[PDB]
Amino acid sequence: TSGDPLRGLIQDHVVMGVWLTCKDTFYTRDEYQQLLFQALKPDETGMYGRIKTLPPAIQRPGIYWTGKQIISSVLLNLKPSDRPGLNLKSKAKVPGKYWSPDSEEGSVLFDDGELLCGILDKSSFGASAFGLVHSVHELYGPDIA
Amino acid sequence: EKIIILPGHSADLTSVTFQIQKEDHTLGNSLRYVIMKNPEVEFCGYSIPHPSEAKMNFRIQTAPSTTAVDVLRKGLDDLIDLCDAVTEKFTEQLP
Amino acid sequence: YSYSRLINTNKKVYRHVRNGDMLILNRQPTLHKPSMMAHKARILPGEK
Amino acid sequence: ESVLLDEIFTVTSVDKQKYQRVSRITAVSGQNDMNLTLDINSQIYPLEKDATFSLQITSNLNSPDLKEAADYIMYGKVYRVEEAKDEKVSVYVSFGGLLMAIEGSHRKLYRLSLDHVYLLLRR
Amino acid sequence: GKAVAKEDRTTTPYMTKYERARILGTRALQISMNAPVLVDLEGETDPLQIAMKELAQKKIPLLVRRYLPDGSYEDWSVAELI
Repeated sequence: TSGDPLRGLIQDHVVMGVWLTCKDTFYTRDEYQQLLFQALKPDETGMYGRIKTLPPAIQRPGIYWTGKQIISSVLLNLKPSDRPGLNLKSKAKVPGKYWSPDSEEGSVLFDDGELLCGILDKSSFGASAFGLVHSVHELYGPDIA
Repeated sequence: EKIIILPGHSADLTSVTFQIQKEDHTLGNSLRYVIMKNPEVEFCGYSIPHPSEAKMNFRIQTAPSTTAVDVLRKGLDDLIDLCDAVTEKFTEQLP
Repeated sequence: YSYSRLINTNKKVYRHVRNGDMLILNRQPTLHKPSMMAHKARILPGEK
Repeated sequence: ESVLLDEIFTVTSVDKQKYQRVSRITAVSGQNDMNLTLDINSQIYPLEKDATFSLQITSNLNSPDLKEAADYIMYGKVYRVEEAKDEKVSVYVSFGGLLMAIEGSHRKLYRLSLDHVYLLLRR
Repeated sequence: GKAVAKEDRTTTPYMTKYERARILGTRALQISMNAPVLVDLEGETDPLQIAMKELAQKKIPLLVRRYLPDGSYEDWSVAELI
């Protein structure tokens, strides 16, 4: 009927999205690797040999990967053979004022396939166009979306 | 068939995915914890295909120095040593 | 009889579904085309 | 040598708005021609108002400076570089979420690019 | 009826979303009925994904006849389509 996509995640996944991509989150190495491998689960799907990660966002006094880096990591492992990374700018559902006065999150910007600023919610991945998942459907073809 | 190597293993046997049969998080999480304590590992994260069946996909990737099977063996030995340390302290506590 | 393609045919085994067979799903009432789709089957043990 | 900043900073305001962890701090310093506002992990590296800095953004973190200096090290891409209102540039460095915005007068802020950073903050 | 000549062909050079499915389907059926595989197998078993391996390299027979609404038709080799 209209272009607006109909597939996409629902209640629990999207609330946990607002809570994972939020910027006060932090992971140690163990949680990062474990959560990533739970996400990917290559062997049941296949086609990929070894899982590759990012450097940590912060390095001292304790090494900590952040949440947006986990989203960027998933996007990095699902990039096709040779397609440059995703880059995109789009308003998110959680309005900017809820986080702070003149808050930065607001609107997801991410270049070359790394989630630079902004949190993912019902507008990003779900029954809302021009988000992350729809742009993956446009760039990297349907079976990757 | 307790432990097998899945068809995704690198030829150098450095990026390999054991699949432990009839196990759930009970050993998976503990062994992952002990394996992370090993410097020469880059990645170690377990999963479960579907809670209906009892199979645990493991995954261990390491630096080119030492292969992965040696890492799994050393990690299991370390976990056994940990269990023994706990049982020794416990037994020595009460008369 | 003398119509010889009976040598070219193969023996057809009816096989069960397996983890890659594509089996349609539907729901009545099926209003619009995204309502009848085709999913890959993955065969789980246990549940009914 | 690939260091892109050596400026000493001083903090002026800290918040700490709806976040128990990372807090945005604004740390205008120099001859007030260096306006820096970043986020920091305020659970493992705390900072108060008017605490001194030693901020450097390098390119490759391979030197004894890593061990001696750099009491706190982040890492991230610089995604937006603008020149507005003057011969005065504003740089936006993302650190995987924890943002940072540094406004400097096109000098002492010349070597900035659109690649990764390795920020170093030593008190 | 007319078989439109090769010099002037007015149909779209793209393998339409439908010709791909039916070409792969009929090639899969053919290979399932003990036909020649034109490309080296690497151990794949399904009599269809072999046809995907054939089409990935454009090593497949079976030109298609596109029936225009006049009643005429074009003859496109599956090597010839985009």
